[PDB]
Amino acid sequence: LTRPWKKYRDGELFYGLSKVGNKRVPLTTKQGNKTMYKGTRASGIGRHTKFGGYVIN
Amino acid sequence: MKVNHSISRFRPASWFEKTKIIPPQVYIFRNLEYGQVLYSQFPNFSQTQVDKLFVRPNWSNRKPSLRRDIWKCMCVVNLQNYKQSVHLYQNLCRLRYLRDVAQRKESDKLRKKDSNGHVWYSGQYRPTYCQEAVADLRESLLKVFENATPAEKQTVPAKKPSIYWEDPWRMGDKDKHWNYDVFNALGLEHKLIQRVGNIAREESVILKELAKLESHP
Amino acid sequence: DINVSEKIYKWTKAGIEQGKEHFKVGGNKVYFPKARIILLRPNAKHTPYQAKFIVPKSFNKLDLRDYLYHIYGLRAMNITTQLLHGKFNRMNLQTTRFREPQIKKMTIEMEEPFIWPEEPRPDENSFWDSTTPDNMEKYREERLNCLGSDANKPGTA
Amino acid sequence: KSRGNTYQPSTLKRKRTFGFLARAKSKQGSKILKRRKLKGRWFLSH
Amino acid sequence: SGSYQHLSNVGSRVMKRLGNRPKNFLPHSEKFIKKSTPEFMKSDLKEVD
Amino acid sequence: AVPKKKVSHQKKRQKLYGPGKKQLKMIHHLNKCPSCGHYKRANTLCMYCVGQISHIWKTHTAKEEIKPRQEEELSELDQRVLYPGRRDTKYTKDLKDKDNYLERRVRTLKKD
Amino acid sequence: ARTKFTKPKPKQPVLPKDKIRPPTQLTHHSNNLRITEPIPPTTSNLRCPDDHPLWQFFSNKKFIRSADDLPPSSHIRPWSIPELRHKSFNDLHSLWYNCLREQNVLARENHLLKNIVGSTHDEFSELSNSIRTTMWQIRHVLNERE
RNA sequence: AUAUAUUUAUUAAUAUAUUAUCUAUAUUAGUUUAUAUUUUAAUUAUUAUCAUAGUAGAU
RNA sequence: UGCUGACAUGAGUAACGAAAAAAAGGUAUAAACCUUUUCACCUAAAACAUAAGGUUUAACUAUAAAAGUACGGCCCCUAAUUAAAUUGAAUAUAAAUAUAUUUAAGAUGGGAUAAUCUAUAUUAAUAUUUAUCUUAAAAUAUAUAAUUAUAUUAUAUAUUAUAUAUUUAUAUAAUAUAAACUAAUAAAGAUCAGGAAAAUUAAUGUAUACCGUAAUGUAGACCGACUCAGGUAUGUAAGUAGAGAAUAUGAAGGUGAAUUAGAUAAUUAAAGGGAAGGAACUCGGCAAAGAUAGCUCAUAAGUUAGUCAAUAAAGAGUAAUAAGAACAAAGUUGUACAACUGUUUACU
Ligand SMILES: [Mg+2]
Ligand SMILES: [Mg+2]
Ligand SMILES: [Mg+2]
Ligand SMILES: [Mg+2]
Ligand SMILES: [Mg+2]
Ligand SMILES: [Mg+2]
Ligand SMILES: [Mg+2]
Ligand SMILES: [Mg+2]
Ligand SMILES: [Mg+2]
Ligand SMILES: [Mg+2]
Ligand SMILES: [Mg+2]
Ligand SMILES: [Mg+2]
Ligand SMILES: [Mg+2]
Ligand SMILES: [Mg+2]
Ligand SMILES: [Mg+2]
Ligand SMILES: [Mg+2]
Ligand SMILES: [Mg+2]
Ligand SMILES: [Mg+2]
Ligand SMILES: [Mg+2]
Ligand SMILES: [Mg+2]
Ligand SMILES: [Mg+2]
Ligand SMILES: [Mg+2]
Ligand SMILES: [Mg+2]
Ligand SMILES: [Mg+2]
Ligand SMILES: [Mg+2]
Ligand SMILES: [Mg+2]
Ligand SMILES: [Mg+2]
Ligand SMILES: [Mg+2]
Ligand SMILES: [Mg+2]
Ligand SMILES: [Mg+2]
Ligand SMILES: [Mg+2]
Ligand SMILES: [Mg+2]
Ligand SMILES: [Mg+2]
Ligand SMILES: [Mg+2]
Repeated sequence: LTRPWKKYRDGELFYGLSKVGNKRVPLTTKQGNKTMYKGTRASGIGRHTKFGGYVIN
Repeated sequence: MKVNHSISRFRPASWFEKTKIIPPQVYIFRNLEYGQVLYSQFPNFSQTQVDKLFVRPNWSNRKPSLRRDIWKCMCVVNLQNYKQSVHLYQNLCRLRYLRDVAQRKESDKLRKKDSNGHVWYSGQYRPTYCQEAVADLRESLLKVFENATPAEKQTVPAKKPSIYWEDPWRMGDKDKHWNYDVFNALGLEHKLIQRVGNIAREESVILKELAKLESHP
Repeated sequence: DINVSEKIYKWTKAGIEQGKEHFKVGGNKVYFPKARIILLRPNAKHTPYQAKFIVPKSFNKLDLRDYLYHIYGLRAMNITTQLLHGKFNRMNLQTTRFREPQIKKMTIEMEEPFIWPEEPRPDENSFWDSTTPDNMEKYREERLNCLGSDANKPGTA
Repeated sequence: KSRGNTYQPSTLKRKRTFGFLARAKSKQGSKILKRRKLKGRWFLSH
Repeated sequence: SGSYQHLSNVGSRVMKRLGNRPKNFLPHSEKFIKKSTPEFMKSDLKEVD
Repeated sequence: AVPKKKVSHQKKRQKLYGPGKKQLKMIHHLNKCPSCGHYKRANTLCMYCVGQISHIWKTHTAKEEIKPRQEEELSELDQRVLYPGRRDTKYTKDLKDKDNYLERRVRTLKKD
Repeated sequence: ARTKFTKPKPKQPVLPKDKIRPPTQLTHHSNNLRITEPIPPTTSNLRCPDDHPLWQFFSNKKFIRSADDLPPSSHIRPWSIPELRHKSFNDLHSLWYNCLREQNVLARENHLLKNIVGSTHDEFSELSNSIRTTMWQIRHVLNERE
């Protein structure tokens, strides 16, 4: 019994309110494949190096 | 190929004197996510030490990850001899084993329990582990010194053992703890780690610079 | 002669000794910034020598160091960023779902420890009194869920 | 074998073949983008 | 009531729609607010935009 | 294996409320508690009298709470800086409100 | 598989006592080592200064300003565009950052109120908005001047 | 080893109770085992669980 | 078999979805939540780390901490491939557009430094898959520099004692268990003949950007209408025993479930045993039962010469002579069709 105050089935979900809804919301940083990179307009300084680093300008 | 490094094995006193990589001292690290503590014989630590220290991991004392971004050095203890340093390291590890496996029942009742009977946590951080490390270090140090105490000048006045915390807050009160006569006999001094540069970012340079100062000769 | 990391340490030590920036000042000068940062109460995993802030999302780690030093005089040695997620939320099941705002938080290690002030007792600060808002919400939910004969049932609000 | 699990999610494919740029960068894609806009749809694309 | 909403403006379209309800259907919401408030902060006068 | 016609009000009622077995029976086996003095079921024990004795056992054979020496020596300030307050979730908050889904037994009526 | 016909495997070889290398360690931990109660860290060891810069994030070293302490709305009024025109760049610069500093303080109080108490008093929000008005009025004056 | 009574002189011993039969280094990188090294890290007796009711013979 | 809304009958009936639980206390509020003890299940997983996915569901608003040295993305480079892009007049075509060349994008791939911790920038000059076989020699046991048999064929770092620039490094010599297993050159068998792309010095320089980080991830946290016995990628996966990741237990960990408590009628499903017969059953030995080694020997006819037949059937050696875990292991022959290994009607 996940919720001791709900002994019988009342339609309540395991978590949240609805299992369905819109999926066309804009992407964010925390979600996507490991190769995704959203960014936060917080770095326009320097130049990526050829090896894969950074150089602050 | 030299697969084995200075930190792969457990280095005894004879190895330290021949190599003289660092002055006799033991580093104590803390984890900033789970709140756990790791004892190291060198400024650097790897997966082998973690495995040898967390042998009985459960949902409370989870095995930490070797992600350097969440490990920070808490206290660097310097000792007069290499035998003392090795002996302290062994004592600290024994308590961790006793506290985790052999005498877990008696350790548990000393810990702080919140409602629901679990060990206090704010997330996965449990301060009881850091406090335990400080207490164990104090007890191990006391048992380290009591075995050997010349009480005289054998060949040369030995260097006074010292201790290097990040901040004075971490250690308890200077009166009800860390005030036994034995420590005052050897003149244990509570000193603070140099705090100017980026500590975590530049810990390696700090530890060496403190290592050179410790080796006054 | 010396490693890069040693040189970085020397520069920071030199800056503190001379009463000047312990970092490198960039060339893009902002004369009238509008960024605001919120101090946050310490967590258990913190120490009295740190402080956590809710910085703007478009805020570099270097930006906060300059922001603190030049406006407040506080020098942050190590700064580290924790960017949070936004959970889906909806005021009612009939409306479209959208994510909660992402909040960027950074933690700074300082040289002089800080301890927050004591929180007011519920008898002096009118604002800091959680009974009234929670009580209203309990009344709000109770009267929205009372469907039939429960109208006459006494309320706990 | 059992069916019903035809939709196996993947953000890369879902965005690459149904995303906004996946349609804004083609004649046919743009046409359906503007058709949805004219109908007044809130969510033009993925 | 921790929501972090005051620090940002997310859902501009939905917020505008909710806050710009049609004037014909205000009585729908007026009943909701009235029935869901204590009597000692409610007045019997209509509100003003 | 399916009803061929809708069952009328008459047939439904006499099927459920007709027979004596389907209808519940008067409780005639009630006695007076020798100790409580109130009503109780025959050949059973008075729950209140049993409950209070169990209470006596609990308070006289309770194990002292483990209160570690370390904690009681901390000032309020150190407790705050070391054990800050934390917020609870909806599930956790509801669970603490145990008076909404747990309720105690009702004291039986007195028999004269 | 372990059938009934299986025979025990031969014992492993053992190095003779005359050739076994002595271990590099002979002494070990102490067997009289007892578990002590944890020792909490204490703030009595600290010296948190009274001039600490973070104090600028609080109003007179107070957790959250009450109604009386907050400046009343009647007694106050944001700057006016003509008034800012009589100010030097340095003074306008000084005003901007003073506005920003209190904006940080008010933001800290709003967040604490709206994230813990949940009250909708928004007295701090209105004060911040009034400061925000002055801030853009400063920006307008500078542009018009340039 | 700790605690309580007795003897002896806070050490040692008897009685009782509780607890434990661990751990750590070396044998060329990792794991397991074996031996040596450090510590106090025991042998018996009678039970118990799992393997289709583990399985066979009885009942 | 009209559309929509409300309410009936079936009916308080079927069902509550692989399952081990019990007492005491939180709490004179508990089968369902928390703690302690007992019992049990999973344990080459129902454990521990991860990838993708997702209404953040997490130990939660005071919340998931990175210069790099096993930390990934980001960045350099490209494969398959893509492109309202580039080329009096590139070519073609009712429009849409297609074709060829360039350029750009595109990981599922490649990218020096590093615990004696390391330094990526600016300027100037010039590798498919696959095995470690045989001889040799050292060393060892019985025998007499000859012979039989035997572990080893190459590296992985500690100690002792010596020589070099001078207690830092190298070199030398001697000592140091077995079974698995790891990355690197070595050596070499077959044809099915085994990716693309992006320099060194000399000087100067480094104040270390942004994003990922919670928990679930063989599932109550993803795809399956469901807190659905279905589908879902990777590495460890204690010991004892074994050829083995089979099978048996289970150290540690996790776990014992939105259904409970009694008798277990007729009957149903999944299992155990069964006298005397032993296929009489049945369309039809369907189902069920049947294993006298699992190691070492031995092993016929036919035959395309291939221990194909063949793991040949029966048989032998090893304690078993009444039996006592689990797993592997289930006969012979004739005929029709097809050479054989394979593919096919997702769901008869
Ligand atoms: Mg993801
Ligand atoms: Mg670092
Ligand atoms: Mg980060
Ligand atoms: Mg579907
Ligand atoms: Mg496709
Ligand atoms: Mg089992
Ligand atoms: Mg009709
Ligand atoms: Mg019926
Ligand atoms: Mg029935
Ligand atoms: Mg039923
Ligand atoms: Mg109870
Ligand atoms: Mg198996
Ligand atoms: Mg095993
Ligand atoms: Mg897991
Ligand atoms: Mg490219
Ligand atoms: Mg890749
Ligand atoms: Mg994760
Ligand atoms: Mg994790
Ligand atoms: Mg499932
Ligand atoms: Mg789903
Ligand atoms: Mg177990
Ligand atoms: Mg689990
Ligand atoms: Mg169930
Ligand atoms: Mg029979
Ligand atoms: Mg028979
Ligand atoms: Mg027949
Ligand atoms: Mg017949
Ligand atoms: Mg059959
Ligand atoms: Mg033949
Ligand atoms: Mg079989
Ligand atoms: Mg024929
Ligand atoms: Mg065929
Ligand atoms: Mg076939
Ligand atoms: Mg078929």
